[PDB]
Amino acid sequence: LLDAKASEHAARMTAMKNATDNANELIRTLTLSYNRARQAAITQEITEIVAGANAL
Amino acid sequence: TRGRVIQVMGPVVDVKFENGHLPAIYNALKIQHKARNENEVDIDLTLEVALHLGDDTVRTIAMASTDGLIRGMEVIDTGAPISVPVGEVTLGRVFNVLGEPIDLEGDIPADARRDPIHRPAPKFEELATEVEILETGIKVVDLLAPYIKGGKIGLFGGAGVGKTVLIQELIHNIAQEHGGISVFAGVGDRTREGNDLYHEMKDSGVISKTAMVFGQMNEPPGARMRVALTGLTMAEYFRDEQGQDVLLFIDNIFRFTQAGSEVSALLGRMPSAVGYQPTLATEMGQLQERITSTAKGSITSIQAIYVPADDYTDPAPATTFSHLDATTNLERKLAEMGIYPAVDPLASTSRALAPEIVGEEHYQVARKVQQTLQRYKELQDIIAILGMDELSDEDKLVVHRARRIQFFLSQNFHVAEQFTGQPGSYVPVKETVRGFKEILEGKYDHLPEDAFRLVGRIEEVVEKAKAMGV
Amino acid sequence: MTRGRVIQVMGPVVDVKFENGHLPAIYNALKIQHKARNENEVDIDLTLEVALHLGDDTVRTIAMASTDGLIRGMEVIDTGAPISVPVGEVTLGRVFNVLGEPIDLEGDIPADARRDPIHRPAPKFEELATEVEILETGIKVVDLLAPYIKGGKIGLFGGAGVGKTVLIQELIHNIAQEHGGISVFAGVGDRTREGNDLYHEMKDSGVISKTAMVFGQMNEPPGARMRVALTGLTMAEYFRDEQGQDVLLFIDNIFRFTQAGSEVSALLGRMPSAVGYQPTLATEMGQLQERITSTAKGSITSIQAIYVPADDYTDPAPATTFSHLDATTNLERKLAEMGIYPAVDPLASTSRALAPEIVGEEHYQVARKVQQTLQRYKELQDIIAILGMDELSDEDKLVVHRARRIQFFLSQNFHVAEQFTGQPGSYVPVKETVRGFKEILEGKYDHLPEDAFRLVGRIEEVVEKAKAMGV
Amino acid sequence: SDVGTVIQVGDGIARAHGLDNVMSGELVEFANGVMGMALNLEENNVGIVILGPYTGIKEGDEVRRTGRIMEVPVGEALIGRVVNPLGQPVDGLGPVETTETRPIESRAPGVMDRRSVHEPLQTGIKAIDALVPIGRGQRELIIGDRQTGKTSVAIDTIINQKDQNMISIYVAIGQKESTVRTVVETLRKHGALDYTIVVTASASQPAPLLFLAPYAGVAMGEYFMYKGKHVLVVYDDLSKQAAAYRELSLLLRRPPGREAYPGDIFYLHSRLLERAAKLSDAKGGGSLTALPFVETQAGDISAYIPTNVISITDGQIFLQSDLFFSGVRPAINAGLSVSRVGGAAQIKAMKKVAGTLRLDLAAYRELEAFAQFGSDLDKATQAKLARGARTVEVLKQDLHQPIPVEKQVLIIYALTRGFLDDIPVEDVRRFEKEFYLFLDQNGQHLLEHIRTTKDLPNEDDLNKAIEAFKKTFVVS
Ligand SMILES: Nc1ncnc2c1ncn2[C@@H]1O[C@H](COP(=O)(O)OP(=O)(O)OP(=O)(O)O)[C@@H](O)[C@H]1O
Ligand SMILES: Nc1ncnc2c1ncn2[C@@H]1O[C@H](COP(=O)(O)OP(=O)(O)OP(=O)(O)O)[C@@H](O)[C@H]1O
Ligand SMILES: Nc1ncnc2c1ncn2[C@@H]1O[C@H](COP(=O)(O)OP(=O)(O)OP(=O)(O)O)[C@@H](O)[C@H]1O
Ligand SMILES: [Mg+2]
Ligand SMILES: [Mg+2]
Ligand SMILES: [Mg+2]
Repeated sequence: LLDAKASEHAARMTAMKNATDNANELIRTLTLSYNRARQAAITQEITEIVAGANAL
Repeated sequence: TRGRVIQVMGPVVDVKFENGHLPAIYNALKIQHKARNENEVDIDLTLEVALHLGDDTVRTIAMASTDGLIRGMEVIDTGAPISVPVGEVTLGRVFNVLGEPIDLEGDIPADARRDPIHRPAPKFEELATEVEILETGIKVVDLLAPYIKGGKIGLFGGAGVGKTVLIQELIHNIAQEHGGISVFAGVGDRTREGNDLYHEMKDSGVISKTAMVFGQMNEPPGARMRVALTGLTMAEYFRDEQGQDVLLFIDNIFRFTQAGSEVSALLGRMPSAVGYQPTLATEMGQLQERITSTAKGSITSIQAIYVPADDYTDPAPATTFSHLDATTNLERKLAEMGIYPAVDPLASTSRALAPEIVGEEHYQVARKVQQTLQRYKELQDIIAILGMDELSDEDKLVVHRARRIQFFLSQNFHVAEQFTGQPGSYVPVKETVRGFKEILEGKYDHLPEDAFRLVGRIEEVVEKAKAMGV
Repeated sequence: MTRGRVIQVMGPVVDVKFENGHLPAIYNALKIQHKARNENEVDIDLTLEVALHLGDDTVRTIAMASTDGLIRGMEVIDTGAPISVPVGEVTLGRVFNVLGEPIDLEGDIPADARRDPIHRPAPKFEELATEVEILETGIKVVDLLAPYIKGGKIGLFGGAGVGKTVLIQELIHNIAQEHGGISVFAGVGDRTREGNDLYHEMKDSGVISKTAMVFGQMNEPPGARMRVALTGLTMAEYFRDEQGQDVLLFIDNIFRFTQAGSEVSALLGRMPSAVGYQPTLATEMGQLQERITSTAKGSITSIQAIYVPADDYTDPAPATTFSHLDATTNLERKLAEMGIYPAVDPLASTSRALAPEIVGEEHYQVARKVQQTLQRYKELQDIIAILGMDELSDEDKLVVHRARRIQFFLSQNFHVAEQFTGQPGSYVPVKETVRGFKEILEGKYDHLPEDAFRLVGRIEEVVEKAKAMGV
Repeated sequence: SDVGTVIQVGDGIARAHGLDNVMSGELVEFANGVMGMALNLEENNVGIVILGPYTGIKEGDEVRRTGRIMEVPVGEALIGRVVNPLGQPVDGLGPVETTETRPIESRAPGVMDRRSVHEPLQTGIKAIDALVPIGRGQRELIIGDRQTGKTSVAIDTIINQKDQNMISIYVAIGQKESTVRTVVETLRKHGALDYTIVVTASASQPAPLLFLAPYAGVAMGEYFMYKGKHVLVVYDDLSKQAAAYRELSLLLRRPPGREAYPGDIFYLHSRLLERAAKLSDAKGGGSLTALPFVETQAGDISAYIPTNVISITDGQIFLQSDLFFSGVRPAINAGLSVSRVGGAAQIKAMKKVAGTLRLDLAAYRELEAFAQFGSDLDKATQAKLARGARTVEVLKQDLHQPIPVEKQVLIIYALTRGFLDDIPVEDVRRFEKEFYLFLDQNGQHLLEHIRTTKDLPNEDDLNKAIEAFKKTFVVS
């Protein structure tokens, strides 16, 4: 039981270290997709506006 | 002094009045032509002045199709805005935008009074702002966003969410009791729902106390914009001169905002934001600031508002939120889970949820429910990735109660007799407070969760469970 | 005077005033031949194609070669007809430009040989023929999941550098040897190096005698690139109708036809649409691709490479061409970077030949069951991205093991890959491809490791590749 | 006078000078014999759209006024022929030999000229008939991503309408011509063409005819409708009509909008879709009914053109790619698919047997999401998780295999009342086929009563028949 409980606590700790590291990597990868999408939405709205303005 | 057509640009038309006696903005014009030869088509048309251009020429928006229009025709100037029959003659009848009766019932006499559709709004010297609570019998509204008697009520939602199935439930409950006129203004709605409502009103007998203005999805844009104002002039006459209290039901006020866009480019306006008119706030304000309850008499006004692309951050809804007193937002995610009515219990708000306007016992229970459902929202992210067993006893007990609260906000309506078989229920307010208090205190937590779906009173939930075998 | 003058110049575009009452038709061709009369001026040969009648006797003409050196006041002649391309047996074994001139340095085509127009009307409803039989390429993923059809349209979508041209060369190698029929290779928007490499491959093979080639490449002016696809197809249409032979048409990059139209359109006096594209995208694409059809007289099979602007399949030009194609394979960047060659998306790719009666019930049940395992693992992927496979239980574990086996067993060794990796290639017949997937699906090969399932042709090859490792 | 002259020619749009007495919406005839429609009328320039090949129209050529508003040919002779949007035969087989014409810009039946939907349109697909029911006079949307089952649900419907005195129209907008010939050969094989009309607008045609094709299709069906016979109409893509008018309006230089669509998209689609109705007994009680289709990029419900059309219709059937690839075909999401007339459009038996199944199949879908994250569960949830899995298998059905309505009600009765609970999930499709065989050989009385009465027989007899078959069954 001494070895079993000690080994269970260590196993959760690395599983938690790796889980946190995967999550933080996914946050930077997702964050860049949001910034590329945000800059495209602001270049579409300005081209539709200017396309109507040039016609009139 | 007559006029001549020069440009026909789809919905817009342009007219030159050579004499110099030009019309004025918002005036109405007549085109009556009998065909000279076989090639032509007979035309009868009304048009409204929008803009004065330079060369003695005026832009006009039509109230019927511009098919068969030929350059050089004749336009007669009435000299006034569109004029609508107002009086006891309106009651029990269906009319077009121009006050001509659509119904086969008969024809209005030319001796009748008519009033003009355009008028400045009521003033700070004579508006009023007392609060009372209007009972509806719908659990979500009666607890978390009580409708205020004499105040503006807004149902917001995207396509296919539950808005018209609420207006019909309020019409069963409020219409008969609330003695006084009711007006219905169907802006941009299907003609399969206009027919169904006429027969629903004929069955019950609400027709004698009602007047209806219908403009459906298939009309030219101009007719769809000026259908809101026609209903409003009738309700205004009943508020001011007769002095009876009145109800207004307006269906899809977004279709008013959308029509302006279609005609904006052909009028010569530059575009703004997400393809919207350079004058959105200004038109919404003019229409909405007339719909008020004055010192003379009260208009309760109930509206469906369409959220243009499932985006509540769009200009037309954002501009609309500034005008209401109570608002329920309908969400498709709830409609997917089958929780009807699909009302957001957090995003819905009212000016009547104040400790003195509803009572201390009511307010305590209402805010406590809103803490439970906000806690369930953040916790769902943790459950979705890590799993529910990982969490504490207090977190488990929140998820337990929040599931039951969210399903017990669903209800069996009489208009859902067609959609769900089961007949329907009316829950008085005192009962709703008792029951929600029991859920929060844990008394009924032994029962299985499926028993709380589409039931009206908590008594019923106990029996429904018995059938399951618990 | 049927002669005209140039009034304006705007890159690809030119404007030509003609005499009153004598204007060219709307797809008609013009000629400028000018000899320098002073040191300052320069000499020109050029041809142009009419596109719009603009008023005031004027016409707007796109140009088929560079407009550098044009002077206003130059004299323009009228051919009287569309661009006319030499057709007949004389085309076989030769390399061409858009104008129809031979660029192979083997001579010039005799002036009495018949030349037919480029722009002709599309085939009628009474004539078209519909049938289905299956064309066999030996490539595992196509043969099971999305089989190609004789007499159809085959489209290979993918972004920059994702493997379209190598798959085309493998198709040329297997099919054009077995075909017994005419072939046309048409290159719109492709490198001018790959043209030469393919020419030497065809001469060394001896396959050149039965094929003809049109090239217009990345360097050419925008106008020439549009008309090159139409040029290749008028030769192919003679082989299907008048010789009566069955034909293969290979198109190197069909995206460049839309792209070229975009550049010239803004300069013609047209308003934009969508992501800056032209306002005539659907009609322009459809006019070309409706001509490429099987008929009662004979059959054409077209294999086309479609570029995607970014790895984004929502763009206006790819999305419209999806509606025109009978069989489609989509090549994905993620899989290519993992090391899966060819990089076909198993769930996005489709075919009309996947139906019990066409394929047989055994093939149909095997293909659908493979696509069900792959969709479950595209949902498990959201949770295994973070936690790993401890969270997964029971069926989740067994499904991920079999999905890993399937995804590597769709990868193959190609004869055209020998120039990149030293391995020999493999051809897998259809009856063999179906048998292997079934043993993987049953679980008969659960013990063998995942690295033994990569770059092989038949299940027997996986067993010897595992035995080399001993794992 | 009535003669004018062309000044600009390009891309299917032309501008004329003169033609002073023209109307908006007229037909105009060029010298080549190609026809055209006037859509704009400025002070000096008439704007004309060409309805044919424009490669022969030169500047200064004459154009002359017909005197007719846009008219589509109608008559009984069109049935069984493949035709153009203009009344011109395409299949070969000679002239159409029509008798009269109708405008393509008709007004819709007004309020007080219509009635409620009360009679079924039995499609022969279990999911559509049971969960999202269709009645005569409804407008119903099939929405989905590419390759999901849209054309097949529409054709299976036409095939299962042979007995009823129905007339069907199939309008192919933007489709490659080979596919339409394939559809026609498929109808001819199932014998469907004898009571159908096919209207074709292939991707090679000028966009104006694509734009006119849906209107021509309803103009042809309303003729039958006002005469009293019931009619059905299918539009293969309305998203390709939206493209075609975007292109036309951009050539006529009307300013853009949300994306590049004009604002008159809502008007265009409503004009078309509100001519579908159930007329009242004074009008003779006919019915049109309509099936638009709409393809969405990324399989997404939340977008401009999809949400506009989801506002005009009387329901939707949303088909999902992940359901389709996961073994559920036809792939219908019960949570996002709703019928706004559902309940009146069913026979009395199916109302009683299957009234709340759509809400029930949505509760199962949500609870399944929760339990993939819940570990151990209680008895009431394991029971409801079982019934949900058994229901999704009873709803599965292969291509070109219709099931009659009396058989649909009996298998749905076994599911709702618990008879299928013992049968493992894998055997539910097999138990269905064996049950239909047993019902035909032995149980003629129960089916007789359903065809005779449109109502359910005595429970004891039904329980007896189904319990007896459960004795006969052999299970894995
Ligand atoms: N209270 C309810 N009980 C049961 N089912 C409901 C309820 N409300 C809506 N539904 C279901 O969802 C559908 C929503 O129809 P509804 O008329 O409410 O849409 P809508 O929000 O009015 O659409 P639009 O914005 O175009 O008017 C109903 O036809 C029914 O299928
Ligand atoms: N089957 C294959 N096996 C191994 N490597 C391959 C395979 N196919 C392609 N590659 C490699 O990936 C690239 C494929 O080049 P290829 O010209 O086919 O790409 P492409 O998509 O046609 O390029 P572009 O988009 O510029 O036209 C090369 O680097 C090549 O070595
Ligand atoms: N019930 C079914 N069972 C099995 N396969 C089916 C079923 N219904 C349709 N399919 C198959 O699914 C595909 C549907 O093709 P179909 O052309 O009907 O779809 P579509 O969405 O119209 O395609 P497109 O987007 O090209 O128009 C075909 O492979 C068809 O055979
Ligand atoms: Mg509604
Ligand atoms: Mg390449
Ligand atoms: Mg289809």
